[PDB]
Amino acid sequence: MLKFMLDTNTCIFTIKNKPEHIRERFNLNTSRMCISSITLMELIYGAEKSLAPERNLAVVEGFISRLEVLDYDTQAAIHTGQIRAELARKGTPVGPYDQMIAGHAGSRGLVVVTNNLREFERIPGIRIEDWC
Amino acid sequence: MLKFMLDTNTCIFTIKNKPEHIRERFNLNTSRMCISSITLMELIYGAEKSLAPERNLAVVEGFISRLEVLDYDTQAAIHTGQIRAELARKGTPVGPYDQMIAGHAGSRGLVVVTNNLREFERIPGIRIEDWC
Amino acid sequence: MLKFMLDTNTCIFTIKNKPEHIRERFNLNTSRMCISSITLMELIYGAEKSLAPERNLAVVEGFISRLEVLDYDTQAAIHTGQIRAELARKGTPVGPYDQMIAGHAGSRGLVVVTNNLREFERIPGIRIEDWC
Amino acid sequence: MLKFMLDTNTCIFTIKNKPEHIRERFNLNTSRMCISSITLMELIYGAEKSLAPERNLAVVEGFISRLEVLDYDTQAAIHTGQIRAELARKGTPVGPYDQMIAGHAGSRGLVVVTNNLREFERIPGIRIEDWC
Amino acid sequence: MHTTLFFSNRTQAVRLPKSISFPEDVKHVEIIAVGRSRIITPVGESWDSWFDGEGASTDFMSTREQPA
Amino acid sequence: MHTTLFFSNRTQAVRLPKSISFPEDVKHVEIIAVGRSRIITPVGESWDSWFDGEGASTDFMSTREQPA
Amino acid sequence: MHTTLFFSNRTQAVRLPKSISFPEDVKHVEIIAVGRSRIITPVGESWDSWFDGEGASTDFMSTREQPA
Amino acid sequence: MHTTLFFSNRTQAVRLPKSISFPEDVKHVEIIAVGRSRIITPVGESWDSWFDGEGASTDFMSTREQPA
DNA sequence: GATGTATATGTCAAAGAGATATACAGG
DNA sequence: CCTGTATATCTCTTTGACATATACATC
Repeated sequence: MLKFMLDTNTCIFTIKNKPEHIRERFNLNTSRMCISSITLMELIYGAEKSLAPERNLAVVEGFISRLEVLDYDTQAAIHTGQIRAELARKGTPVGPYDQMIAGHAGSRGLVVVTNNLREFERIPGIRIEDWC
Repeated sequence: MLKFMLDTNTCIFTIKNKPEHIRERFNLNTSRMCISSITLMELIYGAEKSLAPERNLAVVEGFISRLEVLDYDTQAAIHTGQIRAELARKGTPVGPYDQMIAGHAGSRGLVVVTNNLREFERIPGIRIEDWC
Repeated sequence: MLKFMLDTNTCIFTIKNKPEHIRERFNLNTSRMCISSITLMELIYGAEKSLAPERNLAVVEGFISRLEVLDYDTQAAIHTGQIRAELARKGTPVGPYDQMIAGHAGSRGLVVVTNNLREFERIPGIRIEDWC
Repeated sequence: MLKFMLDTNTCIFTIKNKPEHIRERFNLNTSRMCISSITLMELIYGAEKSLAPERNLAVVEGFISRLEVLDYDTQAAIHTGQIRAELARKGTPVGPYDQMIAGHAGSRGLVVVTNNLREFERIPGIRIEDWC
Repeated sequence: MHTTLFFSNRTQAVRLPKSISFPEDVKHVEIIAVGRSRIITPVGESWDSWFDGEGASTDFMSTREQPA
Repeated sequence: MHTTLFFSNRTQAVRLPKSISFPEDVKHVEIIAVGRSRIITPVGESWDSWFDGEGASTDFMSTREQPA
Repeated sequence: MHTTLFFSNRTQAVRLPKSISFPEDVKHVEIIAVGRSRIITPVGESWDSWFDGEGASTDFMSTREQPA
Repeated sequence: MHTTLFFSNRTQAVRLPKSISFPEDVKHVEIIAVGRSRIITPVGESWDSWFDGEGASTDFMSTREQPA
């Protein structure tokens, strides 16, 4: 029972702004959301290089504590490593973390929920949705 | 009891050259060797994009088979989001894939086995070995 | 280990016409390929309603024995019932067996190898390859 | 020790009506009742395509989690495709989901419990009941 | 409320506060996961929480649309 | 599933079967009473809490990238 | 992985651990020597054996009649 | 060749034909599941069957297209 | 002494893994 | 007869599930 996979962009936006049209779904789709451990590796980096690393760390650990964090595992790697070769066959480059996100979200049948709908366009056999 | 995370560079180098000094090493250290699932994706990418995707996915797949592929888990994403930030607090550059392998070994107490030593030194708290 | 999930239509064609290029592909990707038990149902049906069912029931056993036949489990259901709602919105459904073989592959990120491209391209989050 | 495998009409009815006798029966037969995944697909479809998808998926979750979701495996395939054929010999047609249920319940000697009994009787050698 | 989990030599168990402990006509029980929760019911009553709780929607699967 | 009831020196308890156990770290849970049953959940429950808990820093990840 | 050799009436034998044990009582497998190693596989391997085989099936599934 | 599988007291084994038996009486072996295959191997030589098998294509990974 | 907490050992059975035995082929 | 084909048994040790110990901890 798992349905959505927040892109790193989404988590940043939600951490920074704490919107009200964000709080919308989180309450509805609680116990269906999660993030790739990759997205966690980005968040920790950003808190750690920030001027308030213990406040910014402290908000994150609350953020991900209310999600589930899925481990980048062997199926997620194979899948990324296939779709990464497709993007090469057709010249479309995507950043290395967001395709690892892509190759994870794909391997399990989840909808990556991002706000960068304009280059989450192309990654073969993806299922985006735009909570912003 | 695992000790050795082979990097992507060693993997690739062994796949291409199947050297003899590696082959005795691989035989002694059989039940202590792994790779990060980050590496596996690269191996997989490299075969699919190659001029023989079926031939090279098999060679990988027997190479994979004889060791353990560790999932890039949370402890791995916390430890690389910390190794990645203080890396910027000192201005030394290492690849987004190379940070993750260094960090993942770092998160579990394993020594990275690489042949790009010079690029792994500047990584805080790391252990390093060369098997080529 | 798996990548390709063989659609019914593709299997039917390979049974009736037993081509040569397919044999080549088949021999490259042995142990990469699979079918849904949805399909295995549909084959057994045809053999049984045919003339000389002993003849064909025989030939399929050799077919499916040389494949992997993947069970239509929880995640495969869930992912299929989702894709089944999205095409309800679009007003464009697909055949009910085709909707299941889709989401099965889709719940594990496999690529559907079919030959009715035009009907399967409208399935959300699909990857397609065509061998006929 | 599973003995019952409820039909989609059975499950739909229980959800919309939550009658009382049906709750006593549910409570007495617990761990002796299951559903085919094929009915799980129809159940999350109905929830998704509803005008309350997250509320409805949260009733469906409380429902599957108290009983069992038997996989529609390969032994269940043959049974469906056999009785799918012999119904063609006899010219009486039956729904695909209702016929893929039926072929699951028999393959594991189980009681179909439904409320469209006149629909199901045409199915050769299936043991049925009603609980509504 | 609030309580602890703990290990009794090899089994991970929760402690039951005295207020909401289980009555004397309840002496061993059933247990079921729904999401990150677990529900604990006495025997014969696992569906009682589900029947009493959240309902479906009114529109929910009026039709069914099985491809006739 | 089936599980058990038992006394830890005075406190009543239940043993979670291992298949539906909680992570070994997790020590604190929220017990609540529905009809004759109980529910158990880990403690970081509400998405209300986190929106009404704290705030990020002004500059936190005003940038994010590596080689796109 | 690790496993062990053993004699069953002067006949030598290997124990497949349950991790990588074979699904059915598929009773027949094809053994070979590679070097000082041994490779074991079920009997229905080669996809040519099925291509060089029976089943003209000329009437078989002129249609599939899925209920679209 | 062609051998059989069989169950002992809850353990799945293969019967090794006397021709291809393992030299020396001997101690323990390693095993790995590749595909639907099982390779068996004397301890300390698990990797041999892979070095002496087919090699990767010259084009395999000339480049390793990692970013920065 | 009601109420929680911790850990210290107990038995008990099933199961993966080993260890032998000793039946009956059927060329 | 000798491989094979089966069967039996017997050790172990692990581990999940079931029970009793109080160390005491405080308020």
